[PDB]
Amino acid sequence: NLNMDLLYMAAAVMMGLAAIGAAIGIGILGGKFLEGAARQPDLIPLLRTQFFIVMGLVDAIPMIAVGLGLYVMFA
Amino acid sequence: GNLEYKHPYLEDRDVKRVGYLVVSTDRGLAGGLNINLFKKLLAEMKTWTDKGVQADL
Repeated sequence: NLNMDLLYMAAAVMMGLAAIGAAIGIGILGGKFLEGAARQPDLIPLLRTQFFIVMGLVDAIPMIAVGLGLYVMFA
Repeated sequence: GNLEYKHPYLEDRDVKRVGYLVVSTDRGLAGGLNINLFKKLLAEMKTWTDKGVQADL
């Protein structure tokens, strides 16, 4: 019965969008961090604490969509 | 700074030819000012050329 399969499918698309959203977002943010380190290697521990202030916000909305993706997997 | 580069004028190399800019008067009556300077130049210009270095002026 199609009810079961299309719930499986709805998680899989929702999961792929959340995977792309996170992976690209922190890739971009991490690239500017590595430019800063190559330009300015004295500050890299300071920049490291900045990069992680920002990184958690990029992850926050994609992780919600993973939470619904895993609930639609589970139920 | 940390943003240090390589440039021909900043890099260090062994002398195989040497150059001098030299300043002198256009007018006499200055006493020995020119001659004392030229004597000091002649000593160092001799010292490098004994190392086989062609001097240039």
